[PDB]
Amino acid sequence: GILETYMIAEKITRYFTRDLIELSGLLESELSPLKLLDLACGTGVVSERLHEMLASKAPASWELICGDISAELTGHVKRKIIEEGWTNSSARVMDAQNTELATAELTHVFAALAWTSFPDTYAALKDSLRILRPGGTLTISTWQKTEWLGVLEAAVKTIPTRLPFPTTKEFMSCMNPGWDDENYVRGRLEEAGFVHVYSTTISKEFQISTADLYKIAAPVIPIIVSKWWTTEQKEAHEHEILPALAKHLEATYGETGLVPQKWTAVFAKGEKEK
Ligand SMILES: Nc1ncnc2c1ncn2[C@@H]1O[C@H](CSCC[C@H](N)C(=O)O)[C@@H](O)[C@H]1O
Repeated sequence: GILETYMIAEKITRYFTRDLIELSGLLESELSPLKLLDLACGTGVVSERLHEMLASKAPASWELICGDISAELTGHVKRKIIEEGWTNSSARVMDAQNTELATAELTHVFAALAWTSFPDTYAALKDSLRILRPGGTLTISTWQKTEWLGVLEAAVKTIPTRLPFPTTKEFMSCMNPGWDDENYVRGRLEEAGFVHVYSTTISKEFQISTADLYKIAAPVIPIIVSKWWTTEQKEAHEHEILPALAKHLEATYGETGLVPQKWTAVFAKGEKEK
């Protein structure tokens, strides 16, 4: 049912899929037959970009699997496969920590903005390592700075009480700390047995509508409140957050309705030996 909120999110994550595919080396791979996995695919933005960037290639030269833990999202990708006529693509519900795909028969695994969500991140790395063929590549990205958070911070400041609010580091570190750091990420892939691990940081500058920024912040408010507010603060003031965000958005960005944004993700790649 939280499919409607991923529809807003995918407007942003689309800006990060091309660098993921470029980083992976897929467009210059001599591995054959190409067998790709869009792991934790959400609404399938990586799969979208794969079919665009591979448009010149013989459609029989590659196949794609899309997997997500959610059945609503998988079903969305499955309807996309059918509507767009992706005959070489299939979608299935799967757990990234234990995919039940066959050992050593993928050439590339792509996992965009997902690894921080995995409760056992090492188990997901070993599984992806297992399902890759020798010489195959795992390519991932994770958020490091997402600038909607600061717009919400400013909104919360206008609330008539000094209320706690997390910094980017405190927020990003809520689950799986360290994945917002390119050096930590590289070490984790190296410790799992990937070789030729490379890590970097990539920013995108874009504009988002005030309305879209509201819809992004709304599902995250109860999470922020539960972890950084006392229960007394939650019960006295949570109902004030959304009204103040809307008020702050229009007063600050209402002339054009556009919010300039700069988000940064770490990207990383690792290879299975041989
Ligand atoms: N253990 C797990 N196995 C597979 N998918 C998982 C998972 N835990 C969370 N997810 C999925 O990970 C996604 C994170 S959002 C990232 C979505 C997409 N790759 C994009 O770029 O927009 C969500 O769709 C969620 O359903």
